[PDB]
Amino acid sequence: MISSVCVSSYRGRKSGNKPPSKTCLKEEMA
Repeated sequence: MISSVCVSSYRGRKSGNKPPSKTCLKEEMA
């Protein structure tokens, strides 16, 4: 996950996750 601190846990489809094909929808602070 980050800095070798966490692995990943579960896939990326928990009914609400960042999609790889759709990563351009202002996910930052507005």
